[PDB]
Amino acid sequence: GSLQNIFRATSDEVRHLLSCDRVLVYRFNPDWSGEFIHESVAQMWEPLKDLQNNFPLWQDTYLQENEGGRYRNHESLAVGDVETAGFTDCHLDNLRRFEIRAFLTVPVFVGEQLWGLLGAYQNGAPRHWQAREIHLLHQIANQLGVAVYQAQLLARFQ
Amino acid sequence: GSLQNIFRATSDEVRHLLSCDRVLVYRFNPDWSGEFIHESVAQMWEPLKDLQNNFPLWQDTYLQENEGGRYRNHESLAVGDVETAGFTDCHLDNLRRFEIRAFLTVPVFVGEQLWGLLGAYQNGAPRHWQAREIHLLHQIANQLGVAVYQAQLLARFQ
Ligand SMILES: *[C@H](C)[C@H]1/C(=C/c2[nH]c(/C=C3N=C(/C=C4\NC(=O)C(CC)=C4C)C(C)=C\3CCC(=O)O)c(CCC(=O)O)c2C)NC(=O)[C@@H]1C
Ligand SMILES: *[C@H](C)[C@H]1/C(=C/c2[nH]c(/C=C3N=C(/C=C4\NC(=O)C(CC)=C4C)C(C)=C\3CCC(=O)O)c(CCC(=O)O)c2C)NC(=O)[C@@H]1C
Repeated sequence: GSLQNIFRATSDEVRHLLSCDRVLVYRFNPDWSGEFIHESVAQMWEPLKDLQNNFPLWQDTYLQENEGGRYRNHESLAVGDVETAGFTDCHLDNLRRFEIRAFLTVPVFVGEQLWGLLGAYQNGAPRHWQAREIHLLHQIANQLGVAVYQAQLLARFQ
Repeated sequence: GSLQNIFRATSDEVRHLLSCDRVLVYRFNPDWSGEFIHESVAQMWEPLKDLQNNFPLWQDTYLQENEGGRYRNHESLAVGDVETAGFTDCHLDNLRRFEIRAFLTVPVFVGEQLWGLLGAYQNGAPRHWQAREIHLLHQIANQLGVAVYQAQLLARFQ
């Protein structure tokens, strides 16, 4: 619950600061598949989280094959319009499925590890992401990873 | 000053908890030489820090050649009596110079990086370091590294 509070605080903060439509926290599994573990979403949009607090699966073969991809280097990806990005069909279909028109996705490092990703999404319109927003999100994610690691340090020692 | 407060808090905490004679924070330079940047020492012992707040040089060729040595793996070294440890003369002479009879030295990780070391020292007598003290110091150091990284995140972004 203490972790969910941290995810909720960060995700709502992002959504508030960037005035995006949806924020997602995605956590990598050991095999580099991953799970959504938090969503902040404006009420006008169908939420990804169902009433059991389950999420849908995004089975991203590319992240998994590349063991986190660019995010291993602490890089982000900002895409203003998914429909003009030249993506592979299976990837675009998931973007469409999750009502992602434009996204800014940054890595979450927990100590030395690429623990997950933090995504900010625009749902109804493309969005030209500014350099400052990319830099800000990256900082928010670093802060989130520190919060996560701090919580782990306290939760499991004494 | 905000960093010195963190070093002072941690170092005094260690010295208090382990009832050792001296605690040192050592920070690695880019070339894996290093500098002492804080000491907590019981009043009975000559301090390493002079009145200018300068420290003496410990020019450890082995740490430097091995780019941090065992500490890169997050390992510690606990030595109960330096005089029976089989050390190389140049290393033993520095131990003697700094009035180190027994030491417990752990790595300080700042995010993904081996930033430095945290050392607890007994000055006047050997000391059998217990597994629990090794495990505790390791945790204190992880916490210190998190504090350091958090301070860096806040100091240099906005
Ligand atoms: C095809 C069978 C499947 C597929 C392929 C695929 N993915 C990518 C690139 C990425 N996939 C993602 C994943 C996410 N973005 C997010 O916002 C979230 C939630 C936080 C996830 C899980 C990301 C970020 C990228 C860019 C990665 C990078 O290192 O640059 C590719 C490469 C680009 C392309 O489309 O050609 C491919 C082929 N993804 C699926 O979902 C399919 C089922
Ligand atoms: C010889 C010219 C010089 C030298 C050699 C040397 N050092 C080591 C091993 C270590 N040196 C240290 C350093 C410290 N211990 C501390 O508590 C602090 C302050 C925080 C420092 C800087 C450490 C921890 C080790 C163990 C490292 C590891 O990876 O295990 C060796 C190897 C062991 C040996 O003595 O044979 C050698 C040869 N050190 C000097 O100071 C000389 C000038």
